[PDB]
Amino acid sequence: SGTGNMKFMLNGALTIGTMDGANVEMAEEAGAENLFIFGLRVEDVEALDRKGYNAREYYDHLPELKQAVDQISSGFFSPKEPDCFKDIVNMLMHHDRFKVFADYEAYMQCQAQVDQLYRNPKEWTKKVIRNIACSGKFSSDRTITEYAREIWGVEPSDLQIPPPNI
Amino acid sequence: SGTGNMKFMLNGALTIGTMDGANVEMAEEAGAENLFIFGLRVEDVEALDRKGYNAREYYDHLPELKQAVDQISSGFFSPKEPDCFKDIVNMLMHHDRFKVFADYEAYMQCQAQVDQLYRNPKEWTKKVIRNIACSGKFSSDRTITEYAREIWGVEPSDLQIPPPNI
Amino acid sequence: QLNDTHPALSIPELMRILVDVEKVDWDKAWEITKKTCAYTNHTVLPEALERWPVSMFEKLLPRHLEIIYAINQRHLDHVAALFPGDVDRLRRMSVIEEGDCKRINMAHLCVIGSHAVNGVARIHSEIVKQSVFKDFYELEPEKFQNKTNGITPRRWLLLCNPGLADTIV
Ligand SMILES: *Cc1c(COP(=O)(O)O)cnc(C)c1O
Ligand SMILES: *Cc1c(COP(=O)(O)O)cnc(C)c1O
Repeated sequence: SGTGNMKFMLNGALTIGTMDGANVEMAEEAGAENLFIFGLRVEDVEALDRKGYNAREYYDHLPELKQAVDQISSGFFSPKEPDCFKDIVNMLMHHDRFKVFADYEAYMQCQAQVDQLYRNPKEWTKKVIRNIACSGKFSSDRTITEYAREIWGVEPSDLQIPPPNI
Repeated sequence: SGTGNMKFMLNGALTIGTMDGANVEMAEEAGAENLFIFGLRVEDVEALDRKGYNAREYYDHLPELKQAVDQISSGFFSPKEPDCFKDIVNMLMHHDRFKVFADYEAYMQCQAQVDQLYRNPKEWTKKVIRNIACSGKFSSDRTITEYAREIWGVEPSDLQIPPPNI
Repeated sequence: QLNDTHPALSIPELMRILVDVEKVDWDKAWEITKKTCAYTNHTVLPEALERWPVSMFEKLLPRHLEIIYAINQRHLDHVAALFPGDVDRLRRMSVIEEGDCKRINMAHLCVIGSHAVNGVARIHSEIVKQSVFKDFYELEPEKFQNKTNGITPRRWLLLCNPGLADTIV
């Protein structure tokens, strides 16, 4: 699930995300076009595991990524200790189970669409209003009413506490 | 290096190995044809890291290997707890830094050459005699004489302890 | 003879006994140290090499830490003399490494405090020279050697295999 997702949606933020957890039901509530969904889908992740993920192929044929990884590796971001991120780079190339490189291109393209929408203030805030208006489902009142009726066998507001005495 | 390598060579065993450590100097001493050298060379390992190792490609297109891995995975060797080797299989397909699949074909072919030589007792033992005769270098006497002259500045047999008194 | 970095503390401890107990002059004690000690390395790639946090040394061995710091400074002054302005060479060659905490590279301490450094096979010894301690090799090639390992012919032949031993005899 995720609940941070829900907090940003209610407070006027647009969402850049993958099609998993809360993002799915958030897309379904507000329409996927009002969200910046990108990258591998659950089934695509599975299909990449069938092919076998070779992160090297991505690093080799994506120049903006190769430059970024080389800087991290060569010590451009760590001049005094240039091998500080060796284990990060080693992981991204050989043991990356979370397919960071495989989703980089899709993520970059998706961030460009974010950049083009922010460039137009009015259409940015219009999409925001569409998000906020469709977030009502993600109230814990709704969740708790659900638990109460379908699990606990209690009805909300069947107990009415009256004003106290001092 | 390795020293177990040396122990088998002196005691009449033939060696199936990669071109690394002690095996290299053992090949050089007895001639590489008298040893069952196989698989990736140091430089080939490096070249596979440049390509990126995708163990899935090996499992997919090597039928004898696919059958073996599937048995390990499905619980053929562990009927009562069929997910016992899940982490072994997961490692060989996604995190195998030691390139087990990449060397399987070369290793199988090499073991067949071992099988064909054992089928001929006389030529097996001839190769053995060639190994034993060329193992003399791997005496710790040689190593220690080397340390003594090139590092310690002592000469062996410069001290001659005479027969004791009871 | 230091079989790996496990007995690496031999360098600052010999320095300690000579200078603090035996009242020998620092420089003399150091030239004595380097000539008595030799180091054998058994590993490939520099990340397998033994490191200790300096905080651990602050508590357990405060005098050895002081000696290590003095050995390192004098060593980097020498490097600074031979290669002026090479700031990254100083960081690579230092016995003390920076990171999430300061650490003491015991292998670097062994190289600096030994007259000889050997690998255990011909190509491994080439890796020890050219890759593991590249910068140290550039400064003192003659220090670096090879001592291909061996096994004893008594235990690993005469004892375990008397039958084969007799047939050869
Ligand atoms: C809401 C909230 C979370 C939950 O975040 P997820 O990544 O969506 O699980 C975590 N921490 C804090 C402080 C929060 O307020
Ligand atoms: C010789 C010996 C070794 C060394 O084996 P390598 O894999 O060559 O390092 C290890 N254990 C025992 C009991 C030995 O006799």
